[PDB]
Amino acid sequence: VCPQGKYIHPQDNSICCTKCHKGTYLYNDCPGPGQDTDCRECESGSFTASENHLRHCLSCSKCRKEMGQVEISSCTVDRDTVCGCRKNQYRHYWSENLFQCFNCSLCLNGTVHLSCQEKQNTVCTCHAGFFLRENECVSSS
Amino acid sequence: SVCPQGKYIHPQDNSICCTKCHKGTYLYNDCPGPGQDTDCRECESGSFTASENHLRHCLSCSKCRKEMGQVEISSCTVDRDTVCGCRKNQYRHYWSENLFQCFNCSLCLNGTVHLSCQEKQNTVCTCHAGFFLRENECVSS
Amino acid sequence: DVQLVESGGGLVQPGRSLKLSCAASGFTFSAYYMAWVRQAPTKGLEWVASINYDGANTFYRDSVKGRFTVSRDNARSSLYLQMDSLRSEDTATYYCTTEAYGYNSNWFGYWGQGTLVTVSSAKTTPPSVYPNSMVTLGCLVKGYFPEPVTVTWNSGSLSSGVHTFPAVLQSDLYTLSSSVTVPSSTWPSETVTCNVAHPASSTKVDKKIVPR
Amino acid sequence: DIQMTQSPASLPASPEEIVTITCQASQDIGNWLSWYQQKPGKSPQLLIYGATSLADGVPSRFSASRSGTQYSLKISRLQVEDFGIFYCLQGQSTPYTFGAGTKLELKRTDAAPTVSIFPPSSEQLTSGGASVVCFLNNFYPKDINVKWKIDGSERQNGVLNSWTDQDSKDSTYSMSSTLTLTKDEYERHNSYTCEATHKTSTSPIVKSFNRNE
Amino acid sequence: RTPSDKPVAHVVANPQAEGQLQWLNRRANALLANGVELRDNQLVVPSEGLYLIYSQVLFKGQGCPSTHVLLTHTISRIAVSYQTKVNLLSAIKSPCAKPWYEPIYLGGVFQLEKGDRLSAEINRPDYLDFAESGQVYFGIIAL
Amino acid sequence: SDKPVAHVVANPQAEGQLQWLNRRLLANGVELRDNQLVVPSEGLYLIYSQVLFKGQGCPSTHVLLTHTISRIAVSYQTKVNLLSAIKSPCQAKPWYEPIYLGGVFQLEKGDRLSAEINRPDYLDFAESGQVYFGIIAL
Amino acid sequence: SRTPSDKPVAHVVANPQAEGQLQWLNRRANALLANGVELRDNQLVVPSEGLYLIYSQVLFKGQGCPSTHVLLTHTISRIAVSYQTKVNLLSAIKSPCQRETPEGAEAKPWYEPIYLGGVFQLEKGDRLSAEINRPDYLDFAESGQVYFGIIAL
Ligand SMILES: O=C1CCCN1c1cccc(OCc2nc3ccc(-c4ccc(=O)[nH]c4)cc3n2Cc2ccccc2OC(F)F)c1
Ligand SMILES: *[C@@H]1O[C@H](CO)[C@@H](O)[C@H](O)[C@H]1NC(C)=O
Repeated sequence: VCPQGKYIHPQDNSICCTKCHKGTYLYNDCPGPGQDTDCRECESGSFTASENHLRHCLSCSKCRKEMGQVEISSCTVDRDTVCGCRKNQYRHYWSENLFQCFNCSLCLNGTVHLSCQEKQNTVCTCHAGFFLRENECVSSS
Repeated sequence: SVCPQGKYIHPQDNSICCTKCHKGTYLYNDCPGPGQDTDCRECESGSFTASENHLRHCLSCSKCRKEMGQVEISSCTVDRDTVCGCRKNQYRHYWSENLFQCFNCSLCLNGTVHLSCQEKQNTVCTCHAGFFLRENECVSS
Repeated sequence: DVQLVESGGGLVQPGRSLKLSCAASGFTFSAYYMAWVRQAPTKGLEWVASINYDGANTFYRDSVKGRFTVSRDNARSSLYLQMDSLRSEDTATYYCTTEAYGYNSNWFGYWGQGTLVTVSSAKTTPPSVYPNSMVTLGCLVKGYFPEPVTVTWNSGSLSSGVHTFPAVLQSDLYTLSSSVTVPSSTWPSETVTCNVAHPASSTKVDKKIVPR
Repeated sequence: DIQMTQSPASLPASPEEIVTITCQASQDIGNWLSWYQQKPGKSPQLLIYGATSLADGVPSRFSASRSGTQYSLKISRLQVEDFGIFYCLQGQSTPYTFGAGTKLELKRTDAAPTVSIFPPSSEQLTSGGASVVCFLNNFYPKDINVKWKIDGSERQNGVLNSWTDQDSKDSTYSMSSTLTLTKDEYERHNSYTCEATHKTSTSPIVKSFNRNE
Repeated sequence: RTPSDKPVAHVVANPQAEGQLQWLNRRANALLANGVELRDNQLVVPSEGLYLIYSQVLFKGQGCPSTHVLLTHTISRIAVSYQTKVNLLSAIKSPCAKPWYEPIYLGGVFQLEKGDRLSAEINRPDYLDFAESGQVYFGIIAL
Repeated sequence: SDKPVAHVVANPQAEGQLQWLNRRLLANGVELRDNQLVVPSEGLYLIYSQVLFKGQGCPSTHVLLTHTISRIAVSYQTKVNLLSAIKSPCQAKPWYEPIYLGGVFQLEKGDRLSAEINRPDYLDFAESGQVYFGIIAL
Repeated sequence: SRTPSDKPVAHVVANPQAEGQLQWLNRRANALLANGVELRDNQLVVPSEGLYLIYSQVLFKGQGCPSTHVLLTHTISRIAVSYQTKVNLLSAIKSPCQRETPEGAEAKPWYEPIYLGGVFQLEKGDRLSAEINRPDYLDFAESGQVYFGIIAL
């Protein structure tokens, strides 16, 4: 019924109100077919990261200090907290949104095949006289 | 009874009886006429019905508990659920009415076998005086 | 290791106010409900007040519904109790305990040493000591305030056969009695003496028992 | 309010015995019950939490069970360090309520008291007052009754008697009855007796003093 | 004897689909009624109101492994009001020769609009217990 | 509200088993017969339960706890699982393990619903706030 | 349409930014107060007497295991309108560390959820509370991990 960027009014099926912008929440629906929609900025510690007609804001997610994470970008009213890892580290994802920060492998007793990436560990090839076991160069003695 | 043996009572008509469905089938629609066949259809892959029924759905096939050391005796067919059991020289310890675990049959080494190992019962062992059976196995003190 | 310490107990007049302190050490003070538990002399244990972790919730006994006020300073690891409009009933020894919580249960785990609080309008008064194979003699002690009173016999020369009785109270005044059991072959050849002492009034008396 | 009926009030026993203390709850309090021991002159210690669980660092000879509103504490093999007063505590509702208490006492053979009666002091009679003192020392059990007799008539006004806790060497109790009267009422009468009934003797021990002699 | 019109749903897991948690409703004692649908392994709300939302999973394993194992169970919402996956109920469990069992039941009451999509998900389907019926389910109840 | 509803708790007197007791709501048709709930009329129902297991130290043998709500239907005269769970509490200190069950089910008149466990000797039957079994017609 | 429900329900979630404490919120997305229930002084206020399902969850997180064995608790109670009477309903305790984390090995992270709920008889004007002992171990990282709610029967 209502086009993109507009939602259907709850109490009356006819009216199409303009959706609130990111960073704001729905304080009141629009009164008429072509009138403005009362939208107010999300309060402290909350956010909305997309166009919405949501009467409350989402709670700012936090960085898992136990996963060795660090805050890339803080929480703004229009964007949730973005967390990541440090330098010379990569991400191992235990779930869709759960990841841990491990130090990048240095390929001791070996050479760096593929450099360390954001979500993949360093690829190692071992020197002469070393076998490769789970990306580590163990001896044969 | 309101309906004869092998039949059930129609949901709409309180004076018309329909024939129950057979093992391996479910009820698609109740019988139309007082002497006409009921629309029963075979259960689909992964389901079963192991009794006379006017159920409108088929039960999910069971699986064997690989954490219980179980193995599949018979597969699941439309009229019989999965049947699971233990290997040879093993017995069942039922933790619950339906939850059992497989254990290797006791060998009674350095001991007397009072009864052989059974399907749901372990070997009955008594040890020579001085040697004791901590885990139903004879060992010296 | 773990230790709670009470401070600030003392003799107070009726209608007065007083502040008790509980010093906590050896555990996470912010991770326990805290509670005060008093017991009167020669009496049983009586719950007084409790307070939650952040101190937002307070629970008092009906006897002290509007008079007491429990407070909590987590940063200082200290528990306080403001005893206003004191009554004679509030005379008791006060403890501060940890109120822990397990699975559908609670208990008082760690107990403090305890502080003593007394409520009596009477003023300080020193005592008045008044004086078969075995011969049992004894000297009394009447009209003293406040406690304690240390009664000794023959300067500790005779320990066995001595029964220093617990004090009793009558009209805002204490009164105790002591007894000494010595063989008849010792007295009056010994002229045994009882040594009373009142360190609250700085008085001390030596009295030998002499027959009438 | 919830009331905790604790029984028995006092309990004599000996080491290596089996002893059971019980508490009865006014209402249902669930597992929100705890036991405590208080030795003389010290602070209370936690014995059992969650109605039936041994507290941290408690010797294993303690146990507890539960029925609907009845809660019992059991000491398997009694030891000397286990003598004192025990309390039961409920923690479901406000006000949190303690039990009346149970005194554990070292058993002993019976002992009759040594009664000592004393007329007032000379220095006392000068201060306008006079107090008669009657001692009852080194007896067992702790239950005892004392009656004063001023010229045969039982006097029940002016008595201030205090008992003592059982001794450490012999485990015997002692009681001291004091009868203070005015000097004008102390010299009006002549004979004052001290009657003491006990489970040791069917005849109450009588000790008196007459102002005639 | 008038039938109820409350939009309810109760879907069970597919034991025949190892390596994933696929919700089925064409089974005995599984339910879709009065408007609720199952599209893209998600439950769709047919009318606005107050809903109970629930989901149970049963994790199992034979002994504790050497490498750490982390289990997750998350119920999510994608609303017409906010077309982004948002966590409603979430749980993270670290469970570590003998087998172990870890059930997770997650339930709550939520306000829902018409067109919302709900999903119950996990991170380790190699730990689900498909042995018997009634162990893994997912459903909503209208109030 | 004329909707049939039941909420039964454990029987503290009947120790050694999990016997449901309706008096200590069971109104508007739902009968308690042979420790089972009998559906009085067809329709949608919400079935819920919670049991609370507890112990005192972990013994030598392994411990497994099961809680299962089963259904015997007129359409299917065989005990069939609706809601089931398993716990392993032991891998000197007391342990406590609840188990929660709940879901919506279309039932028919005469169906019998049971709620059983496998270890009544570990059940904290007295905690009626966490040992219950109930249904509500929607 | 369909008749709305008059059943007193509530669902409040933890405030992630208010560290050092467990503070419940309702003015966030997917939090709820409906048909009488209110959130006053960090407590749920019961509007009508009757049987209520109380449910809550607090997700505890850590890294490694210290020498001092840590005990995590979670407790729900009520406070009656008259005489401010406190009644304890639910409580749980978990020791997430069986032994100290050995040095040299990576101090792995652990996650211990505590579920706490049940059915209880509540009175009008009751103030329900949900308190933990050590907020140092809370998990505010994502939404839906710490919640508190009631549903009338
Ligand atoms: O505390 C926590 C954290 C995680 C789990 N948990 C918890 C705690 C206690 C019980 C429980 O589940 C058992 C349970 N006891 C009930 C007692 C009463 C009712 C009920 C609900 C509506 C009604 O109209 N009448 C009765 C439901 C109950 N349930 C199942 C259940 C729980 C939560 C949300 C929904 C739900 O039902 C489902 F939608 F079908 C779970
Ligand atoms: C790898 O080489 C290092 C020298 O950098 C040596 O110290 C070490 O012993 C070698 N690896 C093993 C497994 O011994």
